Amino acid sequence: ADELVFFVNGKKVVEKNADPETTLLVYLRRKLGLCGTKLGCGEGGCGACTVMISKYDRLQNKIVHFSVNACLAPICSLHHVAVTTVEGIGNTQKLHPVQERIARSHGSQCGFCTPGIVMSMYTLLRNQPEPTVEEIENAFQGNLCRCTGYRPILQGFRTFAKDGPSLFNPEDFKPLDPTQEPIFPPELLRLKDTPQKKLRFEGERVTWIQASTMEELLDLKAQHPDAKLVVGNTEIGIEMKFKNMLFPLIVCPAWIPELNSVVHGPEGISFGASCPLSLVESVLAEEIAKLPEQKTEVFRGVMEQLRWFAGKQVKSVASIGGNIITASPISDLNPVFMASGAKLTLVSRGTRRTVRMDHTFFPGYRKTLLRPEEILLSIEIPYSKEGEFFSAFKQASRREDDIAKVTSGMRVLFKPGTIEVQELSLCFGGMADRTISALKTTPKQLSKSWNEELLQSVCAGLAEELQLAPDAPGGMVEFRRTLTLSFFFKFYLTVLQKLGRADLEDMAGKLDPTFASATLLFQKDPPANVQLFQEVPKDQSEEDMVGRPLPHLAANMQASGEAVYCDDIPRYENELSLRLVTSTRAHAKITSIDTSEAKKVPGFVCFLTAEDVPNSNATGLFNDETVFAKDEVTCVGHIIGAVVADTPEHAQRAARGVKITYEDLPAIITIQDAINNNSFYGSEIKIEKGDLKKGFSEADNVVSGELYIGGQEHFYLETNCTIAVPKGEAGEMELFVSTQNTMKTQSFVAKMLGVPDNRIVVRVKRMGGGFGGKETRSTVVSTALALAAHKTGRPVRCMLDRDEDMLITGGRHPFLAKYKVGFMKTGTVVALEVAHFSNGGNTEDLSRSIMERALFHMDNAYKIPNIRGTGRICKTNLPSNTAFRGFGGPQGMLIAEYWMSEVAITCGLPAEEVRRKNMYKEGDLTHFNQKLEGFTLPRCWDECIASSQYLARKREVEKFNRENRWKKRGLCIIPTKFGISFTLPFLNQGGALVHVYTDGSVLLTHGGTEMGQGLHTKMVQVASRALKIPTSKIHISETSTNTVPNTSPTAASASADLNGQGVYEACQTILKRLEPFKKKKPTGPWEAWVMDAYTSAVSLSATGFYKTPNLGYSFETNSGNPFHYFSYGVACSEVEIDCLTGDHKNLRTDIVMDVGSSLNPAIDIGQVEGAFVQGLGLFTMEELHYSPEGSLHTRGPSTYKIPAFGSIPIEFRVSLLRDCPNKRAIYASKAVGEPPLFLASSIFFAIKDAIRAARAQHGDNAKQLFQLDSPATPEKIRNACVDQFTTLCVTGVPENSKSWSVRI
Ligand SMILES: Cc1cc2nc3c(=O)[nH]c(=O)nc-3n(C[C@H](O)[C@H](O)[C@H](O)COP(=O)(O)OP(=O)(O)OC[C@H]3O[C@@H](n4cnc5c(N)ncnc54)[C@H](O)[C@@H]3O)c2cc1C
Ligand SMILES: NC(=O)C1=CN([C@@H]2O[C@H](COP(=O)(O)OP(=O)(O)OC[C@H]3O[C@@H](n4cnc5c(N)ncnc54)[C@H](O)[C@@H]3O)[C@@H](O)[C@H]2O)C=CC1
Ligand SMILES: O=c1[nH]c(=O)c2[nH]c(=O)[nH]c2[nH]1
Ligand code: FES
Ligand code: FES
Ligand SMILES: [Ca+2]
Repeated sequence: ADELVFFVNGKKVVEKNADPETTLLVYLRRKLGLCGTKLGCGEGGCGACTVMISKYDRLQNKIVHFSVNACLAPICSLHHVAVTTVEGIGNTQKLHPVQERIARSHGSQCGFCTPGIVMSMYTLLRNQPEPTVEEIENAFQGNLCRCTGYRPILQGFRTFAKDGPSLFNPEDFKPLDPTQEPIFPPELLRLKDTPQKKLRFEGERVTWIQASTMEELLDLKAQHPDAKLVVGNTEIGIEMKFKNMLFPLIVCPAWIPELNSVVHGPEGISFGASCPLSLVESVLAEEIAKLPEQKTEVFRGVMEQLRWFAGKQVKSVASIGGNIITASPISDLNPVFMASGAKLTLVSRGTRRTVRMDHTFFPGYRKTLLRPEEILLSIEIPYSKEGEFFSAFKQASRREDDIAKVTSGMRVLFKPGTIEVQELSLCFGGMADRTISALKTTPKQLSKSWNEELLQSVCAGLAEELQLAPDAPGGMVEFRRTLTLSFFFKFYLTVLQKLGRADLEDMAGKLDPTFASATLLFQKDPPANVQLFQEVPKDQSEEDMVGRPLPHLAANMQASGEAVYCDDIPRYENELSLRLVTSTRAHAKITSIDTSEAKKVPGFVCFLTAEDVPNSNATGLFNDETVFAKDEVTCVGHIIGAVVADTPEHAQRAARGVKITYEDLPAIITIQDAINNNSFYGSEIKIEKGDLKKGFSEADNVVSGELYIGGQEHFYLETNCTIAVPKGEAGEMELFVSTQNTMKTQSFVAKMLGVPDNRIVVRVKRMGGGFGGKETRSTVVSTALALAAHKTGRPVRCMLDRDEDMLITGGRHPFLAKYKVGFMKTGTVVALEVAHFSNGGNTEDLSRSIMERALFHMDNAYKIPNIRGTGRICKTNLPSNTAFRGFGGPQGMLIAEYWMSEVAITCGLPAEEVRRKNMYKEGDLTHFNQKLEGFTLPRCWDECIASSQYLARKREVEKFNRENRWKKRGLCIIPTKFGISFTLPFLNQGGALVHVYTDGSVLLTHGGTEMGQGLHTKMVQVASRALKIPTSKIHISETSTNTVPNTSPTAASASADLNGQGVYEACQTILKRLEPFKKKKPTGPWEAWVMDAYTSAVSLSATGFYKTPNLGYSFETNSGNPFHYFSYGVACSEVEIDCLTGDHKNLRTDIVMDVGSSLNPAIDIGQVEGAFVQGLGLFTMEELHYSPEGSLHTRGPSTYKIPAFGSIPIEFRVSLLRDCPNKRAIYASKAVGEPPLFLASSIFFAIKDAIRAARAQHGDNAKQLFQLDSPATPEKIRNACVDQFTTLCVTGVPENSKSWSVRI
C-alpha cells in the first residue's frame, strides 16, 4: 500500500501522505501536539527526544520494547509499531512511579531533559522490572543533563534496584504494578497474522520503499543502484540534516528475515547486516557467558567496543552492517573486524561473494569494495583459536557516547606450545582517512618470541609507519601517535599475562607487579553519596517552609512533560517560521546577496536584511552590534538576515538558497592576533595595592609563568527561542521568549521597531537552562523575530537548532594570564603581578564586567600585601563571548590556584599548609579594600579537611603511586571566596507585584525568571512565611514586563536575594492593610480577613521593591564595596589517571559550602552539585575547536562533551555549613548559583598532582614546574605523562605550517 499505520500512546495513527523526511519527533510535536518529547540536539546525543517503541517481533515471536531517539527515527520506518511518549505513562493526576521518583528526589531542575530520562528508565523497567544499579546507570549512556549533576537522578532511581535530615523519603514512593502499564494495541497483534508487503511513501523530495523480501531489495538495487539503504538512519539522518545530503530514493530493508538472522557456525557467529547492535550485544554476552574463555577473545573485543558505543536509544536501531558500510575512519567496530579477519557476505541480483575484511576492503575515504548494486548480507564474527589472543581499545574525549581519537583491534596467534608469533594483526581507526592495518610493522614480527625486543621493534615501527600530517583532520597528532604505541604496550602486557594463564609463565616471564594495573579493563566502584544540611528549629510551624527541602514547584509537571517551554506553546493557524542566515567568513565585505533559489522554495515569504529595519540597526548592551550585518561581516556566525517561510523545513531550505558573495578582509582571531594589532575593548583595567618593587626584592623565591584557560559553551538543554505575536494596534507586540533578561529584550525590540517600551510586552514562563547564556545573547533571535512579525502582521516563531545556537550565541571567555609571584621559603606570598587577557569576540557585550570580576577574584582566598592585576579584553573576529555562571571569577581564581600550586612545589611544602597559611583572616581587607566580615571560610576548611579525612587519604595516595607505574592518584583541597552582587551597582534592585483575590488565594509575580534554579519555589516559600499562610494558597504563573518593569537580568546569583526582599516588602504592605481586620477577628481564618478587607474597600494589591544598600566601587581610588557579602566553600577531590591513555576517574569529592541559613537545602544542594559538575566540564573535558580562519568546528554534543552520568565523582559528598546566618540577605540566606563552580578546580589540581607523580618516574628532576593548561583533557594529561612512548612520537612542528585548529 501507501498508508502509514502506527500507534501513539495507544491511539491509532493513519498517515495517508507520509513524507520520508518527517521524523517521529516532528510528527509527535507538530502533528499530534504532544510536546512532552523535546528537541535538544537533533543528532542522537542528548536523549531529550527519547521515546519507547513496542512491536510484535516476527523473528523472536514476542512483544518487544526498546527506546529510540525520536529526532532520528523516520516515521516511514515505523509501520505497525506502538510508540509510547512521556504523556503515555502518566500525568500529574496519576504519575507513573518513574515520574514520581525523579520529581520527589530533586532530579528535575530546569526539567527539559526529564521526559527523556523518564523514558529511558521506563523502557528499562518494561524490559527488566528489577534492574541492578549498573543496569540503571547504563540506561542513561545516551541522556544528558546540564543542571542536576546527575547524583539525585541516580539516587532516586536506585530505589528501583535489585541491589541498591533527609532530602526525600523513599518510603513514601508508591510501588510499581506492571499490570497497569498500557496494553499492546490488539489491532497490531491481529495484523501479525497477515504477511508484510512492500510499501511506498512519496514526499516532497524523497521516495521511501520499505522492502518486504530479499528479492524485492536486490531487484530494486539492480534497477536503481542509486537507491539509498536506510536501516537505523543514525548516519543517514545526520547526513541529511547536517551535511545537507539529499537521497531522492531510499530503501529500508529492516523487515527482511535474511538481514536479521543469527546463525551459529563452526567458525563463528553470523549476523545479518540489519541486526541492531543491541542484538549483537545480547547474543555475544550469552556466548561469552557459556563458552570457554579461549573461544571468546574476539567476542569480548567487540563487547568492549560496544560498551562505549553510543547509548541504548542508538544501539536499538543502529545496525552492524550500517557501521561497516558507513566506513568512517573512526569506526569502533571496523578495526576489530579487520584485526579478526571477519567474513563478510555480499550479494546482488544473481551474484554472491564472500570476502575477508582487510586493507583492500576500504579503498578510500568512506568507501568499500561493494559494487553500487551490492548489499552486505551478513558478517561472521569468529571464535578465537588456542594460542590466539585479542584486545580492543578506544580513547576519546569522554568515555561515554563519544567519537574515538584512536580506536584499535589487535590479534596475536602463537605457534602451538610456543611464545613465537605465527600471526599478528594491529588495526587502527583515527590514524588515516580509513581503517588501516600496520602492514609494514607486523610482518617483521613473525617467528619472533613475545618479549622486550618485540615490544621495542613494534613501537619503533608504529612510530615510523603511522605518521600524521600537521594538518590532519581531528588535530591532536602527538596524542594520537602516542596512543597507538600505548595501546600496543597494553596489548603486549595483557598477552604476557594471558600466556602465563595458559601455563607458559616461565617462557613468557612474569609481569613486574607495579605494571599489572596497566592491563585492567575499566571498572568503577558503586556510587556513594552524602548530603548534609541543617534542620529548622523545632518550634517552626509546619506551614513555614523556609529552610525546608521543598521540591521544585514544577517538578511533577516536568516529569510528566506537561510543563510548557516556549516551543511547546501551540502555533497560531497563521504562524510563520524564521531561519537565520549567517556569515561563513570571519572578516569580509558583503558584495552581493542572491535570493533566487530561496524564492523557489514553496512557502517562502521574505528575506529580511538591514534594509528592512524600521528604526535602528544598532543593538547590543553597548550599541556596537548590528541587528543584521550591513556591508561587512565580522565573525563566522554574524547574522546577515533571516528567511521567513510557512514551515521550519521550508525556512531551512530557503536559507540554503540565499547565496552570499564575500571579499575577505584581514581577520583578528586569537588573543595574540589582537595583542599584535592593539585590538581591544576599552582601556586596561587595573587593581594594585602595596609596593611591588619592595615585595619582589624581599622575596626568597620568584616564579613566572603563563596559563591558558579555554572557553565554554553553556549547552542549556533548551536552545534560544522566541515567538513574537503582533497585535495589529499601536505597534503592540507580545514576545514569548526563553530569556534571563526581559528588560533588554523589550528595549532592544522597541528600539529596533521604533516604538515606545510601553508597546512591547515580554513574557517568560520558564527556560530549559540559561547559565548566563540567555542574559543578553537571546536578543539576536528575539529582534529578528519581532521584525518578521511586524513586517508580516503574523505571529512568527524561531527555535535555534543546536548547531546554530552553538555557532551564534558565544560562550565563556577564554583567558590568557601571565603571572609573577614572589614568596618566602615558608610558602608565604609577598608579591604578585598578573596580566590577564580575554577573548571577547566581535561585540563588547558583558566582556569588561567579566574582566572586572576576574580581577576582583585574583586573590581567591589569599592575603597578598603587594599585588598588581591587570586585564585587557581582546576584540576579535569571533562570535561575541558573554556571561557564563561564574562571570570571570573561575578564570581569575584558577590562575590564583595555579601559581599557588607552584609556590608549594618550589618550597617543597604540603600544598594544603601553604594555602592555609596564606588565607585571609576575619577583618582583613582584600586587594580592592573590602573588609571580610562573617568570614566563614576557615570553618569550611577545617570541616572539609577533617570530614574528608584528607591527611589519611594522602598516605594512601602516596602508597598507591609507589606501587603502580601506569596509573597514578592525586588529591587536592581547594578553597574559594566569591563576591555576591552585580559589579554594576544599580542592577542590584528587584521588584514584585502581589494580588490577593477574594477567595484568599494569592497571585505573586517578581522580576526573576525560572531557568531550573528553583527561584519561584523559593519566592513562594518566602511569601508564605511573610504572609503566614500555606504555600498552597500562593501561586506564581510567569514573569512579565507588564507586571514588573525595569528588572535586572536573572544573573549574578542575586535573584533570590533581590526578588525575595521585593516579595517580602509587597507582603508586608498587604499584612499592614489586613491588620485592623486581623485585630477584630483574631482567630477567624485568612479568608475572613480578606473578604472583610474587600467589602470594606481596602486594596488587596501591592508592589514591592528592593535595592542593595551601600554598593559602589571605584577603580580610580580603589574604594567602596562592590559586594554585599561573600560566599565561601571548600572542596577536596581525589582522581585516578591512566598514564597510558590520558583517561581518568573522579574517585571522590567532598564539598563544604556556606549558603547561610538556606531558603531551601534541597534546591541549594542541587545548585552546589550542578555548578560543581559544570566546573568539572570547564576544567577537564569541555573544549571548543576553531579553524585557523575562525570557524567553529564544535557544533553539537557529538564533538562537544559535557559531563555524562558516568563522569561524576564516584563518592560525592556535600555539606551545607551549619549555624551561619547572613543577616543582610533574605531570611539569613546566601546566594548559591555561581560560587561552587570553581570548586571543581580541586579535580584539575588533583589531576596535576597525579601527572607530577607519573613524571617523577620517567625524566630528569624533581620539582620542575610543568605546564598544564585548562581544560585538562585526555590529550593534555597523556602528553604531560612523558615516557618512552611519548619520546618516540615527538617528531614534528615544521614551522609553519597548516593545522586543523588554532588556539584562540
Ligand atoms: C549518538 C550516536 C553515537 C554514535 N556512536 C558511535 C560509536 O561510538 N562508534 C561508531 O563506530 N559509530 C557510532 N555512531 C555511528 C552509527 O550509529 C553507526 O555507524 C551505526 O551502526 C549506523 O547504522 P544504521 O543502521 O543507523 O545506518 P544507516 O544510517 O541506516 O545507514 C548507514 C550507511 O550504511 C548503508 N547500509 C546499511 N545497511 C546496508 C547493507 N546491508 N548493505 C549495504 N549498505 C548498507 C546505508 O546505505 C548508509 O550508507 C554513533 C551515531 C550516533 C547518532
Ligand atoms: N555522534 C556521535 O556521538 C558519534 C558518532 N560516531 C561517528 O563519528 C562520525 C563523524 O563524522 P565526520 O564528522 O564526517 O568525521 P569523519 O568520518 O570525517 O572522521 C573524522 C576523523 O577521521 C580521521 N581522519 C579523516 N581524514 C583523515 C586524514 N586525512 N588524516 C588523518 N586522519 C583523518 C580523523 O581521526 C578525524 O577526527 C559519524 O559519521 C559517526 O559514524 C562515532 C562516535 C560518536
Ligand atoms: O557581577 C555580575 N554581573 C553580571 O551581569 C552577571 N551575570 C552573571 O551570570 N554573573 C554576573 N555577575
Ligand atoms: S534531540 Fe534527539 S538526541 Fe538530542
Ligand atoms: S534539569 Fe536536566 S537539563 Fe535541566
Ligand atoms: Ca563580548
